[PDB]
Amino acid sequence: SINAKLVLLGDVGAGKSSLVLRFVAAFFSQTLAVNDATVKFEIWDTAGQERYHSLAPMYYRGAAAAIIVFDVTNQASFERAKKWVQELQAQGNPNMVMALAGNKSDLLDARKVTAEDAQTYAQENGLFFMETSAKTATNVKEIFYEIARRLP
Amino acid sequence: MRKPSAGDFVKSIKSFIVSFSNNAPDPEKDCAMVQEFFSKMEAAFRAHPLWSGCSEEELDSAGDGLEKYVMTKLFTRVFASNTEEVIADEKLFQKMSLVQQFISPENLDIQPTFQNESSWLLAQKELQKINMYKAPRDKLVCILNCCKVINNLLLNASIASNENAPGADEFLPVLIYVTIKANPPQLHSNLLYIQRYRRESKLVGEAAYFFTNILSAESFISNIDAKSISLDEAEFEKNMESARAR
Repeated sequence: SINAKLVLLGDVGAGKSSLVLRFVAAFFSQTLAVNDATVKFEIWDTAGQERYHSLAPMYYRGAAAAIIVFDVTNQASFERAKKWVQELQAQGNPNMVMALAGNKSDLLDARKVTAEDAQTYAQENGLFFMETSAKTATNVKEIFYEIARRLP
Repeated sequence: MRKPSAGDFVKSIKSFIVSFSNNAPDPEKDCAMVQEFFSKMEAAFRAHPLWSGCSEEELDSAGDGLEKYVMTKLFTRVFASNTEEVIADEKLFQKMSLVQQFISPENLDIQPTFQNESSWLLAQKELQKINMYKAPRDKLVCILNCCKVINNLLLNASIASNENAPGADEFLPVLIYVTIKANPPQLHSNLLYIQRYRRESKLVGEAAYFFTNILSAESFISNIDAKSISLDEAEFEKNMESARAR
């Protein structure tokens, strides 16, 4: 039906790998079906450390989609999230379904980044935002479908 | 394989070897011929009435067999058959010979909670078995066996120290350390050989992934300077002299 490549981007402490664990290692297959169309997901984890930043394009080469995670409780990763989508917007094939995920909202008051701050920037750049959480299984099942809905 | 009705395929698989090998080397043109040739034969094995009568492993057990025999005979024609590649093998080896003597987990961001006793010796020896196989498949296994070994000891450390299962934040850096410590000779060539001649339809999923990993491991290791391994431009260079002197 549709084999599909998805890429996680974001730093360490964004916890993208803690994130996808709820969705069931560095790589995960997942055949997902929406509205009679069926999509197999090839999900690719990246090393979040700055010292590897320039390896990134070897991974998102030929990406059907990407998810950009950041840490809501530690501000600077939201900015790193900005540079990512900025880099994707430019280097990936323009027919790419991107998603922003703000992870570690699982702390009821530590959160440093507002829902508008995130919602507004995402809106501005052709993607949706979700408040992801691994401790409370929130927005993991959810986020993949919205992307599926949006694939050529 | 040598059944008194197979002669058709032999006269073809033999005749392609000659046709092909007698072409001056071109990495793009050559492998497009081979991946091109594999399909022709793919359909063929499955179409051939005398083979009713098979599952899906059995269809691959055939394809692997063709990938192998054929690439064996054509090895010295496809593997490091140009000069710019041989140099990249040399360049890398020199780099890895030296850096192995002084790199540590921190340089690459490997936390103590994921540091291993043996330095993942078992992973290193799997890569080092790479030039012991001529088939793109087998070569790949060396690599995947390295990756698994890494994950098990990595997964263990997560249980041992109560964390989650490991992602690319853990694998990519340990792969590098382990590639440098391992110095799997003719890497650059190796990774391309597999890239160009693994039955394209099999270089996919779990495999394609960890291959992109080791390919980006090569890249990184190729570009190593003080900053990429986080050292003073002094320490790093001094270490290079020491390593050179040893």
